[PDB]
Amino acid sequence: VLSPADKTNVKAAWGKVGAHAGEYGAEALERMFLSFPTTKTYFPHFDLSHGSAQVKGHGKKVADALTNAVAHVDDMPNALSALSDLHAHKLRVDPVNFKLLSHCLLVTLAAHLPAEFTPAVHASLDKFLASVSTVLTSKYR
Amino acid sequence: VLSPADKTNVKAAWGKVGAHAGEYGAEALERMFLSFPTTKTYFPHFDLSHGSAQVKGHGKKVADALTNAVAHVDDMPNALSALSDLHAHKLRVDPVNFKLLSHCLLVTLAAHLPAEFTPAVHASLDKFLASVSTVLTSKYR
Amino acid sequence: VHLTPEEKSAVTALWGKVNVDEVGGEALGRLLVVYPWTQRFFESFGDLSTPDAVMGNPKVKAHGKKVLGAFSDGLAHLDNLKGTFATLSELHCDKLHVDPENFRLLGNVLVCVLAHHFGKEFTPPVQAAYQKVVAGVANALAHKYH
Amino acid sequence: VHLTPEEKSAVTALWGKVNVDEVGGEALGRLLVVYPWTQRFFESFGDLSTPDAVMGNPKVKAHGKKVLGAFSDGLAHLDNLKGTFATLSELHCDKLHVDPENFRLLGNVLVCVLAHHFGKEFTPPVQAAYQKVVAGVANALAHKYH
Ligand code: HEM
Ligand code: HEM
Ligand code: HEM
Ligand code: HEM
Ligand SMILES: *Cc1ccc([C@@H]2CCCCO2)o1
Ligand SMILES: *Cc1ccc([C@@H]2CCCCO2)o1
Repeated sequence: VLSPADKTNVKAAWGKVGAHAGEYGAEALERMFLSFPTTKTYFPHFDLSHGSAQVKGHGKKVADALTNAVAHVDDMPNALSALSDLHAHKLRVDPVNFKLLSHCLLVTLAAHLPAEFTPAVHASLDKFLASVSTVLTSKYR
Repeated sequence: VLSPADKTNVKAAWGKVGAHAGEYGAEALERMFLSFPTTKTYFPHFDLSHGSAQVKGHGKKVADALTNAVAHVDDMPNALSALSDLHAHKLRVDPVNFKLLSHCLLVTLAAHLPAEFTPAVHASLDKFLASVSTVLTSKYR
Repeated sequence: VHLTPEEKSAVTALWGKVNVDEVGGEALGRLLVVYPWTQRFFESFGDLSTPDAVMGNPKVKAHGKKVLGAFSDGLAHLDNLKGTFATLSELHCDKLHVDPENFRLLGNVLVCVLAHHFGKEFTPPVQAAYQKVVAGVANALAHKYH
Repeated sequence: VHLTPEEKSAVTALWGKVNVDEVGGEALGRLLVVYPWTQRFFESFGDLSTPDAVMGNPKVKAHGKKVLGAFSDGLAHLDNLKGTFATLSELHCDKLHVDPENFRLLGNVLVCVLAHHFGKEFTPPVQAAYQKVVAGVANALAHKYH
C-alpha cells in the first residue's frame, strides 16, 4: 500500500525519465532477457537480439504504461484493466517474472538517475512496481 | 485485486464462521506455531502451550479483525490502519509469516467447513488473505 | 527429509487412508484454479477456462494421479527424498523451468486438500508432520536448482 | 557458477574499483530500508528508526563491510561456493533462521548499489554476470536448508 510519500517519491523519480522512456524501458527488458533467460519464453515470436527494433519499441510501451500507472496511482485496477487482461487472463505470466522485471527497472533507474535513487525513493519505487505487478497478475473481472 | 465474485465468495464463506471465530482463529494460530515454530518468536512473552487461554483470546482478536476486513473489503487500508501500525511499523513482521498464517487459516476453514471450501471459494479466500497480509505488512503513513 | 520418529508414524498412518485415485487430481486441479498462471504449463490438457472445467478435466485427474504416486514414493522413502525425486527434479527444473515457489504452493494445496477430506482428523500435529513432508518434497524437486 | 572468461574479466575489473568502505554498508542499509522486517535481525545495531539513521549507522557500515568481504571471498572461489560459505550458512540458517528469500533480496540490493555507483559502466551484460554470482552466493548461503 502506497503512502502519500510513496506516491510523491514515485512521481518525482519516474518524472525524470521524460524522453528517455523508450531507452530506459528497452534497457530494462534487455537486462531482464540477458540476466534471466527464462523470461524470454514469453516472447517466442519476438526478435530478442540486442538492439532489436522490436525490443526497443516494446520497451517504449512498457515505460509509457508505467507513466500511466504513476498518473493513476490511486485507481490502478481501473486504469490497468486492459493490461491485467493481457498478462493475467491471456498470457498467464508467472508472478516471479514480474519480480525480475521490477528488479531490472530498479537497476536501470539506479544506473541512469543516481541522484533520484535514494534509499527512501528506492523503497517507494519497489512498492510501486510490486503494486503494478499485483494488478497485472490478478484476475479481478 | 478482488473481483466481485471474490468479494461475494469471501463474504459468504466467512459469514458461515459466525460464533466459531475465536475457535477457528485460535486453531489457526496453534497450527502455525506447531507447523512453523519460528513464528513463535514474534510472541516471546506469550503462553503458547496447547489450549492456553492467551492463544484463545488472541485467536478471537485475529478472527474479529478478519471479520472487520470482510466488512470493509473495499476500504481495507483505512479499516486496518491500526493493525498496519502494529505489524509493519512496530513488529516488522516478515511477510513470509503472513503466508504461513494465511495457509493455516485456509487449513482450518477446510477442516471445519467442507461444503463451503470449494475450489472457487478456496481461490477467493486465498486472494483475500493475501490482500489483508499486504495491508498489514505495508507502512502507508 | 527429516521427520521425528513420531512424525513419520503420523504421516504413514494418515496416508494409508488417502484415496490415491482422487486426492492428486483434486490437488492439481486446485493448484490450477487458485494459482492460475500454473495453467500455462498444461496447454495440451484442454479446457481449463473455469473451476468446473478444471476440476472435471480428465487429463487433470489422470495427471494428478501420477503426482500423487510420486508423493507416495516420497512417503515410502522419507529419509531419501533427494534421490526419490532426482529424475523429476531434472524434468521440472532443467526441462520445464518451473519456478520452485510453485512446488511449495502445490505442497500447501495438497495440505489443504488433506484438511478438506479429513476434517478434525487432520489435527495440528498431523498437519505439522505433513508440512515437513511437502517442504521436503519441494526442496527435493528443486535440487537441480541448488 | 560458470562465468565465461569474458564475464569473469568484466566482473573482476568492476569489482576491483568497488569502494570497500561504503558499498557493503549501502547494500545492507538499503536492505533494511526497502525490506524493513530485516531490521528485526539487527536489534543491537542501535538507531534504525529512519532511512538516514540506517544508512549513517556505523554498525551498519561496519557490518556491510563484512558482507562485501563475504562476496569478495565468493568471487575468489566461484568453483566452491558451498565450501567457502559452509560456516556462514550454518550461522544464517540453523542459528539466525533467515528466510532464504532474504538472501536473494540482499544479493539483488547489492546489484542495485553497483548500478548506482558505476552508472553506465554497469551494462546489461555486466549485470547478467553479477546476477549469476549473487544467485550462486544466495544458494550457497541457503545450503544448510537444502
Ligand atoms: C511492470 C510490469 C509490466 C508492465 C508495465 C508491462 C506492460 C506491458 C505493455 C504496455 C504491453 C503492450 C500491450 C499492448 O499495447 O498491446 C505488454 C505486453 C506483453 N508483456 Fe508486459 N508488462 C509488464 C510485465 C511483464 C512481464 C514480467 C512479462 C514476462 C516476463 C511480460 C510479458 C509480456 C508479453 C509476452 C507481452 C506481449 C508482447 C506482444 O506479443 O506484443 N510482461 N506489457
Ligand atoms: C491475517 C493475518 C493477521 C491478522 C488479521 C492479525 C491481526 C492481529 C490483531 C487483531 C492483533 C491484536 C491487536 C491489538 O491487540 O491491538 C494482532 C497482534 C499481533 N500479531 Fe497479528 N495478525 C495477522 C498476522 C500476523 C502474523 C503472521 C504474525 C507473526 C508471525 C503476527 C504477529 C502479531 C503479534 C506479535 C501481535 C502482538 C501480540 C501481543 O504482543 O500482544 N500477526 N494481530
Ligand atoms: C511439488 C510436487 C510435484 C510433484 C511430486 C510432481 C510430480 C510430477 C510427475 C510424477 C510428473 C510425471 C512425469 C513423467 O511421467 O515423466 C510430472 C509432470 C509434470 N509436472 Fe509436476 N510435480 C510437482 C510440481 C509441479 C508444479 C508446481 C508444476 C507447475 C506449476 C508442474 C508441472 C508439470 C508438468 C508441466 C509436467 C508434464 C505434464 C505433461 O505431461 O505435459 N509440476 N510432475
Ligand atoms: C545473502 C548474502 C549474505 C551474506 C554474504 C552475508 C554475510 C554475513 C557475514 C560475513 C556475517 C558475519 C559473520 C560473523 O561475524 O561470524 C553475517 C552476519 C549476520 N547476518 Fe548476514 N549475510 C547475508 C544475508 C543475510 C540476511 C539476508 C540477513 C537478514 C535479513 C542476515 C542477518 C545476519 C545477522 C543477524 C548477522 C549477525 C550480526 C551480528 O553480529 O549481530 N544475513 N552475514
Ligand atoms: C502496497 C500495495 C501492494 C499492492 C497494492 C495495491 C494492489 C492493487 C492496486 C492498488 O495497490 O498496494
Ligand atoms: C489482489 C490484491 C492484492 C492486494 C490487494 C489490495 C491490497 C490493498 C487494498 C485491498 O486489496 O489486492
